[PDB]
Amino acid sequence: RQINTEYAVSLLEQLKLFYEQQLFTDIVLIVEGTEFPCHKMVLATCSSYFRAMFMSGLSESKQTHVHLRNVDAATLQIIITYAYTGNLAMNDSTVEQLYETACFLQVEDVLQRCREYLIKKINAENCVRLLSFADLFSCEELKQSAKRMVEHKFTAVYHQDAFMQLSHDLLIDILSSDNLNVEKEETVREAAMLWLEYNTESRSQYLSSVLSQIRIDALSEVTQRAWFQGLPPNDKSVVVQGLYKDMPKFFKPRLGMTKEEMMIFIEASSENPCSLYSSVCYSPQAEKVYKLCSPPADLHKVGTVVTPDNDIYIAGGQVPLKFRTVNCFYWFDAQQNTWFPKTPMLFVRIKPSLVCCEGYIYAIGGDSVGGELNRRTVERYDTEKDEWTMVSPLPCAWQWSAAVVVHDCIYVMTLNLMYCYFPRSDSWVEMAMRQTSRSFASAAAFGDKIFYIGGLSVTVEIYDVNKNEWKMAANIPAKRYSDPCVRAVVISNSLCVFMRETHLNERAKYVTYQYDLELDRWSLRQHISERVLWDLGRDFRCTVGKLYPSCLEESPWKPPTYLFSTD
Amino acid sequence: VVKEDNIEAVGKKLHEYNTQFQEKSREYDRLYEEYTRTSQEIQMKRTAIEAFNETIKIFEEQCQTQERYSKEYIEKFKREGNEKEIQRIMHNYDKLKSRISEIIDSRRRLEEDLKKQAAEYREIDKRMNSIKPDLIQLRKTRDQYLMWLTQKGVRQKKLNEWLGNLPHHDEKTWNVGSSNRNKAENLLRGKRDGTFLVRESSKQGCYACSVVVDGEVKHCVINKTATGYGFAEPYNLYSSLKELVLHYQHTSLVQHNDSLNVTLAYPVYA
Amino acid sequence: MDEKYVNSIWDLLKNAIQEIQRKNNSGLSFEELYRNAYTMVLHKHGEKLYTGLREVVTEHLINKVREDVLNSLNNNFLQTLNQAWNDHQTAMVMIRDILMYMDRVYVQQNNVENVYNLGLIIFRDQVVRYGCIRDHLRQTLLDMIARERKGEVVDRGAIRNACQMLMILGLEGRSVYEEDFEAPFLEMSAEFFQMESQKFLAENSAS
Repeated sequence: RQINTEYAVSLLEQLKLFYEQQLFTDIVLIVEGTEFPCHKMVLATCSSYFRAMFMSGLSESKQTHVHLRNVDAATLQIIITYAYTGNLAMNDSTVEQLYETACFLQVEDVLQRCREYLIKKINAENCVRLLSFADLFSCEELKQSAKRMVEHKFTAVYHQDAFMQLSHDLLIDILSSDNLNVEKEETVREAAMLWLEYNTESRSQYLSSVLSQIRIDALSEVTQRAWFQGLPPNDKSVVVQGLYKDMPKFFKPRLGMTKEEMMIFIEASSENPCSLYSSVCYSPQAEKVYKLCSPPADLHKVGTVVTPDNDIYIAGGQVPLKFRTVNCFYWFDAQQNTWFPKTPMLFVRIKPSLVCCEGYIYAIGGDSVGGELNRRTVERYDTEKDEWTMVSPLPCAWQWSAAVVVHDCIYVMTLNLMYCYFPRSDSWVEMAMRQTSRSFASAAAFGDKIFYIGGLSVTVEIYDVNKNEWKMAANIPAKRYSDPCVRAVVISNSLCVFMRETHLNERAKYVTYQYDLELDRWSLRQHISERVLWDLGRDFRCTVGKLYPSCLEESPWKPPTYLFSTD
Repeated sequence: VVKEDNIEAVGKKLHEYNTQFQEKSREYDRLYEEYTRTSQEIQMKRTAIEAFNETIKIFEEQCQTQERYSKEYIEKFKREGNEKEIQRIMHNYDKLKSRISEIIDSRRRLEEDLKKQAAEYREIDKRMNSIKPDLIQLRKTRDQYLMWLTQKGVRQKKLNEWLGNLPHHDEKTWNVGSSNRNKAENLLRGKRDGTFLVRESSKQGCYACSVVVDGEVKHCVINKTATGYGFAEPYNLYSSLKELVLHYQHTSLVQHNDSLNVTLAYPVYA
Repeated sequence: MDEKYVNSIWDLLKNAIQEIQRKNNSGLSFEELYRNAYTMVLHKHGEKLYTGLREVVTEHLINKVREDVLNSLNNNFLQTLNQAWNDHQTAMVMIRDILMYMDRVYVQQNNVENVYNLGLIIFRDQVVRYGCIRDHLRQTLLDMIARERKGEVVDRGAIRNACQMLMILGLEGRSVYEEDFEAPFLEMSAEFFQMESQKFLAENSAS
């Protein structure tokens, strides 16, 4: 027999009613002059501190007045409210003091809730402060999470004032970690220098420990610049996935010296019978394909967005009917190959046009047409506030529209029209219309030039941001009697189009072309053979981002050659 | 065929050699995949070892650069009675020598990895040279029984069901998605009357039902009206490519074409 | 913060735990104590506390316990033995309730045992596993079970308390019980059974 539930909640609400009117108050807690009458049993059942203080049988269990020091009145009130109700109202302003008060009373439930809340709230601003907090309060999970976050964005957070006020152990454990996301060791050297010069009178004795952690004789990627680049086409990435691996870890190239620009394919059709909606990436410099554990909840119909800071995000989409649409927002951990969920969206979406503008990620459309004002809604997410904010909705309901960002401005294109959004004005302005009405087209931003390519019949239409005029460039060389499928993506500081063509009675062919903006000509860049590649379908989303092949994943899932030409 | 003529028990031989042959093709392409993975492995390992070599060379260059520093700017860092200032090249020398030692050990580790992978690759590579003659010999015997045993009353479908060890309810069985006229003819090449498939017609937006009628693949374009699909026009109310399309399969209207009484009784991949 | 402040806190904690070991902890306020402790441990001073814990409790033990149970030895040995046992148990439970936060944050770091396991280990080794007390206790237990076998009644409470505290000192099971009491018990029972069988089968029938 299980313990009753309705009687339990009735007893709890009756205890709350008695506490509000101050009945049977046997103990009086005095915190910085403020008095709080309460029951000893409730404080014992909730906090292990009060339980040990009352079960000791000393004067503390006999005296009605107990003076508690180094405890905030608001935090104690919140703890009592949780003890008498069972809900914890946490906020980003008073979460650290609440966790400190909880760790003093050992409120297992409150401790775990505050720990998981702090873990789900590490952004690019509190990381160092939360790391120092976890080190001071000995929280291993929060400490590891904050350390990983610092290693992910060290070059962006080593300027904060919280970094120079760190302890010696924190410095020697951050600098010694090979997960520093830095393109050059000079950044880490200058970080150590500014840390040691922040407070010289107290850190003059730690100069040896500081210099012993910075790799000086590493010479990771400068030695390749000395001899030559002579190798198979862009085989420096091969040296990365070999030299970096076998290394005594003192001269190891840091993780930031390992990131490589790879074409991120998501929702790419997979041969795997179980996960046919998997995601893989291809490195043009390595001519190699790597496996991703991208799906966090085996869903699909989610958009892709890569910030200039090289961050991957997926949102929208729908999970199979246990196809209910959801709001989950997932950020990819490039080091652990695992997506961490974020604050869900306000409105469910299917393949939303996600673009990064002025540090904000905007969700544009990407949903079935329901309601005039209910649809066409646009919402942006705040990377640091962790909240979604509604903005001026779309002027008209469109389908299979694309979105790009140029000069911190938002652009969405449709059949033949075009609207430009300005976050500074929060309004929509109709721009120069296009001469052709097309759908399912792909668009990529390259300088002050917008490239609208697609149509489902390929035509390269160039828009000028400075001139607000559309000019024709060319047609993607391809084949009509077959099956075309293009993906315009900018990589190596050059516009490219990853075209998948399925020919008559032939399998899908993959090849990447390079376009000349000045000469208005498309040049063959590199043929993508199916040695480690396969059919990726047609609904796959593509983007460009830098990832660490070192520890992403290793699975060919495709034998290079299979010619039984023995005859 | 061991001078046998029971036909039935002699066909069991055909199937005995059937499996044996096949086993070979599986191990054959498996050995090919092993060859390819060993090739890329030795390629990725020789690039790593030449990277190791060039790093050792540049480290020896730094070692002689230390001797160059012992004459360039060492005059103002050794005669002053200080040791902390010289640590920028003196404490960077002993650990560089230890680095040389440990990367030499790592190079020896890579060399023993190379020789052990070469051994485990050659122990099966010599096997390829001893199984390919046997494989091609077994192929020749199969081709000898493809002239005599095969012509003693066995069917090609029986051979397939031996080399492998309502269907209209499934869509994929006949549905070949967007196949062309050529593909349909090739899929219904040497098929019986009634074998059919549902491909897409060259006309964009239309489908086609190719079917062997009296030995000839006839590609019958399917129309699409507001009421539904259909071949001619009077009966153009087919809900989808399922219920009412299987309804035509059982009707087999000959009013459409004089040679259309043959019912679609066999999906291409039945 | 200052080292002298931490030293003063540590001396106050020493005086407090020594007063508790004297069984006069009535006039003590724990708030103060837990406070001091937490602080110590959050001041990056985690072990000093541990080692000193060890030290103090250990001293206490040697002095007090030796004197007591040894002077017993000849007399009311098991009585004062279980008396000091339950007294030390109550004292260490109170100390664990005082230093529970250390058991939560510092014990899991250096993989060391908690203060309760540490106290039981040091009481097993320094007090129980000592030379001149081990032989005395095993001889007394063998003598009392021997006279129990031949009709002489003995208070079963003493022997059952001894066996339960011996199996508690194992901290995992009957580890120490097998080597401290079971090993002599099995051989003495075996020789006694051999003697009784020899004296029974010689002048008695099978019926």
